[PDB]
Order: sequence, then structure tokens, then C-alpha cells
Amino acid sequence: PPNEIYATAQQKLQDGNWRQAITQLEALDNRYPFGPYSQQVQLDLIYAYYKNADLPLAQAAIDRFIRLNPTHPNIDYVMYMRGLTNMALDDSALQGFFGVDRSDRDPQHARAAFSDFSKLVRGYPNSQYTTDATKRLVFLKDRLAKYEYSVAEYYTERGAWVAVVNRVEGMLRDYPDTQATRDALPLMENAYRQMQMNAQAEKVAKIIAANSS
Amino acid sequence: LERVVYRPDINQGNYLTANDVSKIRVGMTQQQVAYALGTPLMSDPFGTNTWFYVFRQQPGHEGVTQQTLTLTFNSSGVLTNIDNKPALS
Amino acid sequence: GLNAEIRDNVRFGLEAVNANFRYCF
Amino acid sequence: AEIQQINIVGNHAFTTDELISHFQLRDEVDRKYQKQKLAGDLETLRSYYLDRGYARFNIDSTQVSLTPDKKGIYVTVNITEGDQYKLSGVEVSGNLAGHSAEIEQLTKIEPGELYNGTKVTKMEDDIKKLLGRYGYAYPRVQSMPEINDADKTVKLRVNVDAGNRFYVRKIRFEGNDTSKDAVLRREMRQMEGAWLGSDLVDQGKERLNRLGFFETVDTDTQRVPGSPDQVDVVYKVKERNTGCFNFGIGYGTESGVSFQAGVQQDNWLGTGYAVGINGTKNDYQTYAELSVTNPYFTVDGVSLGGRLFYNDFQAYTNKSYGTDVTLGFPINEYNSLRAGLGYVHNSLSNMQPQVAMWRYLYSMGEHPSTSDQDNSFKTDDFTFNYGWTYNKLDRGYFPTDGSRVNLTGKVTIPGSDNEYYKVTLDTATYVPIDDDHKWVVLGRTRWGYGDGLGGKEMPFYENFYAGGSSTVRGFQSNTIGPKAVYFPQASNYDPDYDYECATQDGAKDLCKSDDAVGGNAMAVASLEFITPTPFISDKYANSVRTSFFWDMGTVWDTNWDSSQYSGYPDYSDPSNIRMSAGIALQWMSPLGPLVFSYAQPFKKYDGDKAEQFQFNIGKTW
Amino acid sequence: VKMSPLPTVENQFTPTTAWSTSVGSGIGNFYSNLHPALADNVVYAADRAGLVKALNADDGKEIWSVSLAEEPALLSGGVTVSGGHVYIGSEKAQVYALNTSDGTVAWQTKVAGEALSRPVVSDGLVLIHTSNGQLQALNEADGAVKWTVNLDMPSLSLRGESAPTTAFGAAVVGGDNGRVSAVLMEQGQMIWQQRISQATGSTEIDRLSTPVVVNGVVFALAYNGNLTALDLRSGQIMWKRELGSVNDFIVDGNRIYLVDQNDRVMALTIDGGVTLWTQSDLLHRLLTSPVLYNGNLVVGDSEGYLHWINVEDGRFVAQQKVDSSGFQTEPVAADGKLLIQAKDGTVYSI
Amino acid sequence: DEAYLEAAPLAELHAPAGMILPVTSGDYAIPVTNGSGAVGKALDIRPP
Repeated sequence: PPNEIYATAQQKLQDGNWRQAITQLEALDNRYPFGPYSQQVQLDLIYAYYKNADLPLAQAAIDRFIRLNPTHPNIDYVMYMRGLTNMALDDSALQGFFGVDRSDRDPQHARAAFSDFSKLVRGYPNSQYTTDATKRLVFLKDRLAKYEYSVAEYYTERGAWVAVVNRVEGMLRDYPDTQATRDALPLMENAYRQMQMNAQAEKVAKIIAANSS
Repeated sequence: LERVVYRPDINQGNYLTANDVSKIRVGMTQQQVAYALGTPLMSDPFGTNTWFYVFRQQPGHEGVTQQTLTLTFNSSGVLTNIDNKPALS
Repeated sequence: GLNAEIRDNVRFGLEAVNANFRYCF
Repeated sequence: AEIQQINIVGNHAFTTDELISHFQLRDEVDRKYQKQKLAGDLETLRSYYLDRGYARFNIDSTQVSLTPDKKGIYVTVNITEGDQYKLSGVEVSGNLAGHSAEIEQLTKIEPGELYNGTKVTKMEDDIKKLLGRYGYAYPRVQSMPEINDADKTVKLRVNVDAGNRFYVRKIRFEGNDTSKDAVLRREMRQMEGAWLGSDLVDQGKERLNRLGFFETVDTDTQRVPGSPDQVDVVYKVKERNTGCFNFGIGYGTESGVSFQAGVQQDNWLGTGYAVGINGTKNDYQTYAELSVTNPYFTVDGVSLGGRLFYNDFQAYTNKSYGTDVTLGFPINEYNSLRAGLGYVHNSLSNMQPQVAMWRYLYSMGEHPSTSDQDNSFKTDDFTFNYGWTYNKLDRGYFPTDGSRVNLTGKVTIPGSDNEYYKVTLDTATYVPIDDDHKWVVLGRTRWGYGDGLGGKEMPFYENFYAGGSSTVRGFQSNTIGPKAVYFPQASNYDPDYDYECATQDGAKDLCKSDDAVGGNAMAVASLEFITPTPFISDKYANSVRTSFFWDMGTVWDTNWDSSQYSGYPDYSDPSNIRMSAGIALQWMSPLGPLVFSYAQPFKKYDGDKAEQFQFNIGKTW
Repeated sequence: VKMSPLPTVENQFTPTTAWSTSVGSGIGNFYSNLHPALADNVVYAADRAGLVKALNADDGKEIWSVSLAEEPALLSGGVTVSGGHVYIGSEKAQVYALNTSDGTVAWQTKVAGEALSRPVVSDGLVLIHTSNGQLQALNEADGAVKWTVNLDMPSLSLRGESAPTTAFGAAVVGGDNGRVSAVLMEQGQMIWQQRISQATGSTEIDRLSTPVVVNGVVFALAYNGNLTALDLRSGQIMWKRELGSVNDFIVDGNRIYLVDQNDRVMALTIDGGVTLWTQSDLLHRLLTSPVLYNGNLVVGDSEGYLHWINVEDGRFVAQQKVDSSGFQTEPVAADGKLLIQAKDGTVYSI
Repeated sequence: DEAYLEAAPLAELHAPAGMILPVTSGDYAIPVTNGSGAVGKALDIRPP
């Protein structure tokens, strides 16, 4: 029976080599595909994969679980782990070690994580995990706004002043409460002054003055 | 003596030509203007219903070439004013 | 003559001794 | 069950063998059930006929007939021929963009040409391409030949609809995980907020491939939903593991304590900087080197970089160090210039008594005692460096087209200890001979020459060497060229184990040797034939290359005193060209490039040394 | 992929070879219905390359020869000798009409398709089949076209468009779509059609190749194990059996002699599907079509053997090798002479 | 890590007198939540 192997894997997870726990859990997953613990084994594999940095498999296991369990009393746990699973792909230990700011790299993973956490928060407002998901969403909203800042800054050095104006306007429509927009606004004022569009530059100057502190 | 360093030619804004701007008249709808000239790339997002049409070129380390057209519409979508700067000054 | 490949795209060798390893980025 | 023959019924303009010669299915050096090849052959046959003016050509039916007991297959096609038609002209109408002079010019033909379906297709592509250059993204072009049977002629009707202009709203990148976005946005020639052109977007693919950081660049022009005239251009790339961290340490009772380490990356943490750190130490030699290059100091392409190095060796004793700084910048799309300054200091002591070294020493006013190892010299030189490059290559790892030229050199600045100049030139050309770029002709040459100023000789430690896996395959490294001639004394080696000719007892006259000294001028050339891999798992199909090669090269000594040394080979004769041939494999492994080769030195001369099985880390091409 | 056994039996009569000779290269490994013919004590035979000979039937002496090649002539369809003329088809769609007394070509025409079948000369017309399903009648005078009909076919197999069998001014043909059809020969007018076999495995199941008409009874069979007895004036089938092959069958003595698609040797009654006997010793060994010669059944095979079979019970009468190169084509016999050609040019008279 | 707990507060912009700010996009809105649970190292993330 799965009793002893599963309990051993649980002790290995609490303290021990996660790879042995994974080997045992995979053996149980193949030996008892439909047993009473099959769901718990799948949830434990999802956790073990996350903890061991085997993210491609945590994603495959989550999608498999969702297909098999479109409704489940603890599906909000699965969604929360999905959000962490995708946010974990943004970081890089080597870039971290030297203190390099990764904000300019591909942001598609942050948007996927954001969507997963938004669905978690909106679907189950009473879940015990919404406090952490809220902190994740606040951090990620700036993670995404900063990328647009970096592109807007790059274009002022080449002189693509139309791209600068539209890029910052887009930022202003989507991220009205982040630090990146408050810092970006002078880029728009300059873009509207290198072109002879003073009527709009004065509007920007009034916006800057109104929000100055 | 940076004049010898190669710089790719830069184009900015929508295209404009006399054959198209000479067709604009007060009384056209926004759909008629958008059809005649194409989708604006710049507008005032701060509540003024106006479009900015800008033709800018800086080839060959030459002087800046720009033609500017500003179109002012009322709240109903009807064009009320045309302001056309043929050159920078 | 001890050696290892502990991770993909990582190589180690131990072997007087002339131990060496490589990471690539 | 194999195809026994292919029969053509009704062909009169061409023979059976001529038409079968263009099929992929063949009954001679067999294939079975190749439905896709049969379809490709039928389409090829139709095009073959259309290319000769047979406007009425029609295929009525085809049959595939299996023989009893799966012994073989018969293939047959029923052909109806027409006649040859002349093209009377081209009539162009429809919603033209106002550029009829160019649209009409591109479609002009000479009267009397026969109808050619391929030319009609070319005309269509030459119109879509032209409209795609001014900014019409989705034109519609169609044509129909009107057939005049009584006059055996056709007239081509071409219908063009330019559509409208499209603008680029955003340019987005996907797939880069380490490279900074500012790297990819320096290579786009199509700017946001301006009219689209395909002649501009397509250059981004070439620019990024020439950068050499990525395995693939996949372009796209996805249209914006809910908008009549906007496009979102998106580049998807996959980064290669760029560089490596190499470390090793040696230790033992006979080896002592030694180490070797370094780091080499063409892309430093993804920021675009290229760096190189190297160093090693043992009980007789020390070496250190550091270099950094910034390809973009300014946004217009000005690049800065430089290096410092130090080394020494104790046995003669040789110590050197120096630094240099280089500035460079592009002057157009394909050419660029570099120039810079540097300083080199070195010293030599206990130099072994050789003729080649001492002729140089004499030229500077030095007077070492004959065969006396008790000697020294110091040099402090200031150098000016310059170089011109041309690069039109299509790829960073395995080029298939274009050519590369690298012309470099340096001169002494007046006031330096030495007075000289040195010039080198690398060239390479790739020529594809197959539409799939699997069969490629690759030629390479290297030229070089140096000399002195004011009657002085170039310092011997700047001499050229040739031979080795990087230059001429199959010879022992740095062994091609003139050898040292020894003088006939009071060394710490004389008691035993020394070079007899150089000792007090071994010789009382001059002798030749196996010790390479290089020379003042060199020329090397090679030809490689690049072929597809015979067999490899698909996983590595694009990571390997195989070729056959034929190499030659020669190095010779200018100012050789052939009259004073007439009893020995005359090193001034350049005709003693060394030649070799062999096979090579190149592999871009997860840990960097490797090159493996085997060669046979079929043509060699007195003193040459051979090495047939070689491999290295090339860091070239 | 399978074993090919040989028998170990006594050669009871050790049949004696009367003569042998060669005609050019011959057929080799190309499958075709190329075969000799005998008339007026003259044997007519041809090479695939285009060499055609008329030989003295008694000693194999060459009495006439021509070359119809330029590419090679690619002569096919066998040799049909009727009246004063000999007719030969080709894989180039050409039909050669030669005289029997002088091999100079009387005329040459084309039939818009490979003529991979035996020409039939009857009622003033020469009946020629094509691989494209077009069946054509030519005027025996100058080769003029008199009429054509058009059949259909699956894109599957080579069937050879077995030559027509003629009777009372009409002909019955076996179409490679699996249907037997009857046409009026004076006009090319279709009279009736009937299907012989059907299956769900229509992609792979094979179709009809030679109809035989005896006293108004039509016999036909398809490779896909389907043999029927039909009416001559309608499609009515009298009886059916799961029997058939690509080779010709012999109907005589109130019996039907078959060689199965699997190389089984089989005999049945004329009045139904009742089996008389089978022989399996040659089973899965490629056999030629049967011929009845001096009362015995004679077959050949791909290794050069000839087998003399007792028509009573299928008992093997003789086992002899004549030409180790192997037989691919139809053996023929007439007027007491048994003639055969090897897979190559070599022609034997036993 | 706990770096996500150091994000700056989302201090929203106010409109100046006269000209209105752009219409707020409906995307990336964050619902108001109680925030009563544990975060980071204080949160037990083992399976139920």
C-alpha cells in the first residue's frame, strides 16, 4: 500500500532530500494511478517541483490537476501556487548576485503571474492567501511599469519623439499609481518641447506642478 | 568632427502630402477625415478632442524637416479648426 | 580521475592533482 | 515493389531522359510510395513546360500501377502539348499608387521573348516588393494572360490594388531572458510612430544575426485587432549560452603549485559589454591579461575598449608588459574604422647566441660578445594602432554568404626605442552553391608584412609565425619558416644536456636547427568545401559542420644575408610553399566552439615537422 | 519473406527439347504480356528493345527479322497473327501493323495510351486496350479508328486490360475497375455491365486483369478472390466462388483450370463452384498461366522449371529444368508444338 | 525572498485644476482586500 512510502516522502519533505521524496512519489503515482491518495500525491509533486526549482513540471502538474479537478475545495491553493510558479521564473540567481536590475528583461512572465493572481483574488476573495497575492500584485504592477519606463527612456536618446509620446501616454493610461509614471512625466514634457507643440507642453507643465511635492 | 559618423535616417509621425491635405474641409466628420488621411498617431489625452498630424524627417545629418497639421473638433465630432505650420520656425 | 557533471552545461574534474571545472553563461 | 520505370506519353519537344532528369523520383542511382515526390514532380514538369512558352500545356491524368506480388510500380503521365506563344506586351491597370513609371519599368520585356510563367511570377513579386518599400503592407496583385491562338501570341493583363498605408504602433520583443532590452532596440532600423516598410524591417533580422548572440530570429507583422491601418512587429529570439568561466589548479610534489583561470564572455551579464580575463602562474612563467570592450559608448555606434597585459618567463629570461586603448566607429552600413594608442615595455636577458637575433641587435648599436650568454637588452616602445573592417556576413556562427575583410596594422611613434611598421590582412568569403545553403564554398586568405624604419630591423619578437590548427593545418604549431642558425660557451648548461652546437665542445662552426624564428613576411590561403552532415540526430543537426580542405602557406625572411651564409639554405626564396590537405569538423558545443581536423602534409621541405591529428578552440571565423 | 519449396519427384517422361535459340536481349525483369505466336509453321517473337523475328517452327532457323527501334521501340502487347497481318502494340502508344509474308510495316498509328494488351483481330477490326481505360477498334485495312469507349479505374494497380473475348458481333472485356462489360463491336455501343467483386478495403483490393465465353456462358474472375459465371446477354450471375488470380485460366472438358493468385493449382467443374482438386506443391512459387498440351497441363515458373501435371487429379507427371533463367510470360502451344520463351530472349521448342 | 514586501505605496495621482487625466484603463485593477493573512516567512505554504 502507499501508506509507508507516502509517509516516508512526507518526512523527507519536512526534513530531508527532496529528490528521494520525488522518486517515491513518482513511484506511487505510477503504481496507484487512481488510488485514494492520487490527488494528494499530485499536490505533493507540485509542491516538491516548486521547492526543487523543477518549474516546468510544476506547471505541467498544475495543468493536469486543473483538467482533472475543474472544481475542488482547495483549488485556490493550486491557483496561488500557479502564481508563485510563474513569478519564480522572473528571477536569476546569477544576475541577482552582482546586483543587476533585471527590470528591463522580458516581462511576459510577470504578466502571466499577474493574471493568475488577479484571478485568484477575484475568484475567492475570502481565501487566506489573498493578503500575499495582494502584495504580489502591488510589486508586479511596478515590475511591469518600469519596463515601459526603460523603453521610453531609451527612445529619448535616439530621438523617436513620437514613440516617446505614445509610450508614455500608454503608461499613463495603464499605471496611474506607480512611481515610474511620476518619474516619466518630464520625458513627455521634453518630447512635447523638442517638437513645436507648446500648447500641449503647458498642459504637461501644469500636471507636473499640480503633483509636485 | 562627428559629421563623419553614420546615422540611420529617422522617420517620424504619419505621412502627409498636399494631394491629401488639400482635400480637408470644415464640415467633414471624424470618419471622413480618418478615411482621407488615416488613423492619427497623436492626440490630446487630457480631454481636448483634437488630432495632431506630424511629418518629420532627419536624413543624412541634414536639417530637420517637419510639417505640422493640427485639427480641432467639437464635442459632436465635427471639425472646427485647421492649423497648418508648413515648416519649423 | 574523479569527475562529475552536477548540472546540465556544468562540468567538473578532480584529477599530483589538476582539478578544474567549467560553467558557461 | 520499387518503381521500375517512368513513362511519358505524348512528349515531342523533349526526350524522356531530359524530363526525368528534373524529377526527385528516380529508378537509378529506388523509392516506394512517395506520394509527395510524385506531386512535386508533376508540378515541376508543369513549370518546366510553362517556361518554354507552352501556354496551353495540360496534364490530363496520371497513373500509379502496382505489379503483381509487390514486385514493382509503374508510373505514367498523360501529356497534351500545345504550341509556343510570343508575348506581345504587358498592360497594367488598377488602383496604382502614383508610381507608374517604376511599376511599368519593372515589368518591361524585350519584344520577341516567349511567354514564361516564372517571369510573370517575378513581375508580381517585383510589384509587391516595390509597393512594400514605400509602405503599402498588403497590396493585391493578380495577372492573367490573354491567348491569341490565331497569332500564336499572348498579352498579359496585370491588375494591381495598392490597398493602403500601414504604420507601426509598437515594436515588442519576446524570448530574451538575459539580454537587456536596450541591446535589441539598438538594431532596429524601423522606428515606432512612422510608416512601415519591409525593406527596413528585414534589416533587423540581419543586424541581429550579425550580432552573433542569438540562435534564431523569427520576425512577424501581426495586425492590430480593431484597427484599419496599424501593425505590431514582433521579434522572437532564443539566446545561446554565450561564454564560459574556466578554472583549474595543479599541485604535486613534482609539479609544485600552479594555476590557470579565466573568464571569457561576449555578452557580460547581458549588458552588451565584451570582457576577457585570463591569468596563470607556475614556477617558471607568469601571465595575466585583462580586456574590456563597449560596443556602444554613444548611441550612434562609437565603441571603446582596451586591455592591459603582463608576462614573464625564466629559463633565456623574457619579461614584458603593456597596455592599449582603441576607439572605433562605423562610417556606413557595412564598413568601420578603428584607431588607438598603446605602450609596450619589455626586456630580455641571457639571450642565446643566434644569427637572426644578433643581426637585429647589431642594427641598433648593440655588440654582444660572440657566443657569450652574459647579455641584456631593454625596449620601451610607443605604438599607434589602426584598422579597417568590412563585414557583410549573414550569420555569427556558421556563415553562408557575404565576405569579411580585416585590415590592421601599427606603426612606431617617433621617439620610441624601436622604429617599425606592421600590416596584416585577413579575408574570408562564403559562396553558396545550393538553394538550401547545405553546400558552400569557403575560401580564406591571410597576408602579412612588416619592416623597419631608418635602416633598423623589426624586433624579432614581433615576427610572424605560421602553422597550427588556426592557420595551416597539419604542421606542428609555429614551425613553418626559417630556423635559427647557432654560433659555436660559458653557460650553466655546458657541462651536459645542452645543445651541442651551442656548447664549448659540440661545435666550432655554424649549424642549422629545428627552432622556429618566424619571419618578416607571410602568406597563407585555404579552401574548404562545406557539406551537410552525413547523419546526426536532429537535436544537433544545426550545431555541427563538416568540410574538406586544401591549405597552403609560406613564410620568408627579408634581409636574409644569402651571400654571407651561402653554405646554408637561402631563406630569402619565397617559393618554398608548404601545402597540406585534410578533413575537418566544427562543433558549437554547450561549452563553446571546438574544431577537429586531420591532415596529411603531402608537400614539405627540409626541417619541416608534421602533426596530423589536431583540434583546438578556434575563436575564429 | 516466405519459403519456396521444390518437389522431389520422378521425371517420368524426361521431355526432350526440340530446339532453342535467342532473340536479342528479351524481357528481363519488365513485366509485360509479351509472348510468341505460331502460324503457318512460322514462330513470331519479339524483343522488348524492338527486334522482331519470324523463325522456322521446326528447327528454330531465322527466316525473317526486322528492327522497329529508332529511344528503343519498347514493343509490347505480344504478337497477334490473323489472316495476312501481324499486329504489335507498344509502351509509346504506337501500334505497328506488319504483313505476315513481309515484315515491312504496313502502317503505324497511335492509340493515345500504353498498349499493354493482346490485340484481337475479328470482324474486320483490331481491338486494342489501353492502360487509360480507353478501348479502341481500328480498321484492319489501314489502321483507321472506327470507335472508342471509355471506362474508369482506381488509382491502384496494373491489370493489363485483358484482351476482349468476341462473340456474335460483340465483345466482353474485363475493366480494371472490377466490372465486366459487353460492347457491340460494330459501333462501340455498351450493352450491359456487371460487377464481379466489392469490398470495404477498396484502397488496396485489386481488380480484373480474361473473360471466356463457351456456349453462351461467360466465365470471369478477379484477383481479389472472386470468380463468377455470367450470362452472355446480361449481367446475371449464375454462381460465385471466392477464387481468382491475375493469370489466364483454361476452360475445357467441362472443367475450369486455375492458377490462384497465391500460386495454388486448382480445378473446378463447369456447372458451378465445386472443387475437383488442388495442388499446393508449387504454392507461393510464382507460376505462369497453364497450357493444355497433348492432354497434359503444363506450367512454368520463375526459376526455369517446367512442370507436367496430370489433368485427372493434379498429380505431378514430370519435373524438368530447361532454362535456369526463369519464366515470366505465357507459354503457348498449337498444332502439336509447345513453344515457350524464357524471361530473356531465349526461345525453346520442346 | 521577501523583496516583494518592500514595494513603495501606491500613492495615486490627483487631477490638476482644469484638464482631466486620461481615462483610467480597466485592466490591472487591484480589488480592495482585507489583508488579514500572513505574508512571506510567516505563511505556511505546505499542502492542506
